[PDB]
Amino acid sequence: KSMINAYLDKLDLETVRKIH
Repeated sequence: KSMINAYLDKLDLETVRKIH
C-alpha cells in the first residue's frame, strides 16, 4: 500500500460522500 492506498481514499470519499 504505497501508491494504491492514496488513490482509493479520494475515489470512494468523493463518489458516495462529496456533499454529505
